[PDB]
Amino acid sequence: MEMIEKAPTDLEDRDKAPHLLLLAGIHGDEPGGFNATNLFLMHYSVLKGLVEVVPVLNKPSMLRNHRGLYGDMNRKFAALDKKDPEYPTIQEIKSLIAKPNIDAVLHLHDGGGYYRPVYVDAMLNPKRWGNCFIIDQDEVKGAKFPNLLAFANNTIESINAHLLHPIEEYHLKNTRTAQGDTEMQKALTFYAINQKKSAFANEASKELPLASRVFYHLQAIEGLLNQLNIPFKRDFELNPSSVHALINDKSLWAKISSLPKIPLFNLRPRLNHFPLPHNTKIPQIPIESNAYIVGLVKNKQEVFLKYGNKLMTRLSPFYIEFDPSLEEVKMQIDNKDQMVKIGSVVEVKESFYIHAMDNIRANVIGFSVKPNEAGYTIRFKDFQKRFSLDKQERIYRIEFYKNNAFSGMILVKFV
Ligand SMILES: N[C@H](CCC[C@H](N)C(=O)O)C(=O)O
Ligand SMILES: [Zn+2]
Ligand SMILES: [Zn+2]
Ligand SMILES: [Zn+2]
Ligand SMILES: [Zn+2]
Repeated sequence: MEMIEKAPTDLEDRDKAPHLLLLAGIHGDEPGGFNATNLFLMHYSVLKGLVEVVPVLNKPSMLRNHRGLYGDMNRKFAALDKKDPEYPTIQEIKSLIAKPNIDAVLHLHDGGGYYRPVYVDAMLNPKRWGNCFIIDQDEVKGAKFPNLLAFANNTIESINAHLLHPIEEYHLKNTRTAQGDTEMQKALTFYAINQKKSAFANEASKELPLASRVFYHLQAIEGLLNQLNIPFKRDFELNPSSVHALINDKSLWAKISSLPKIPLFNLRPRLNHFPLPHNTKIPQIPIESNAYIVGLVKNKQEVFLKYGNKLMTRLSPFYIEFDPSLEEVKMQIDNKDQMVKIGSVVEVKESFYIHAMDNIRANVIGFSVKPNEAGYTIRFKDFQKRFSLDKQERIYRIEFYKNNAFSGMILVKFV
């Protein structure tokens, strides 16, 4: 996991309001939480103070849509064997929580049903955790903001001013953890209370569609930020339609290794003969995105590209040495010569032509005449469209080889 800071543009403004640590994704099958932290990171600005964000605590489990591959990570904050696979991660998390710079902690979850204080039915009862705002105790002496109960009551009131359906009404849950809630005594927020941080958990119901879960998580975040007097902005209107559009953001991309950025959405469901660097374990292959919850994971003979719990495409890998010597290629684009950098996307209105290179072979994927296809003037009508990266059939791979090594890729997009 990674921690990402959301700070004011002026460094000196960091100490002028409180500091929140915002965490989600300790359970890998709770996408409301880690899509909310993602959207917070992408679309909000913190104007004074600081919000530190760990958008997904348990990324290996998120990648396999799993509650916890190594067990429940949210029961590992008390006793823990040093040989537990997550022991180092727990120590990193405790370190972040217990830093003197942190004042408050907000931990996001998705939970089944809808909590009610007395039993109604199977979906609505006190054993359920959905749509409630949780504290371990009413007060934490020594904290900058000791009145957890007041903060919670006000945060709940804020959320409840924006209910989508009345059944979704938020309720307070005080677990009184120090008084023998054996389970909660091993969880993250109790650890935070014991470091004299004001700590809260927000749980959105799993009965809700993802965009509604994320809506309630953002409402909780905004409610707590208002209580803390951490000033913020966001670049969208907070409603489920907007949230849906921002999760399904067609501007999202992924850059795998030194390859060109590819769009996250509307990829073909399988990409064949996809070059990946050899002798590299999948978790160590670099992958960048403008989102914060994107990754690669092995599944049988494929490598999945994941956006949270969403499967964006199935890579059928071609493991090969990535020779980094080739920096750029001379291409004619729409009659005009230019030096195109390896790893870029070039837009094409009409045509292109790759100038031949002594020791480099070009394969235009979807075009045919160990193919060498430099020296051909290529138009959209020359492509077999099923080789496109995208469902829209506009984006094609050009792969370069200095045999038997991969020298890089350029994408052409027909516009
Ligand atoms: N349903 C959650 C409750 C966690 C509440 C609080 N102790 C926290 O850590 O977030 C769980 O069983 O993990
Ligand atoms: Zn935005
Ligand atoms: Zn959870
Ligand atoms: Zn409001
Ligand atoms: Zn040149």
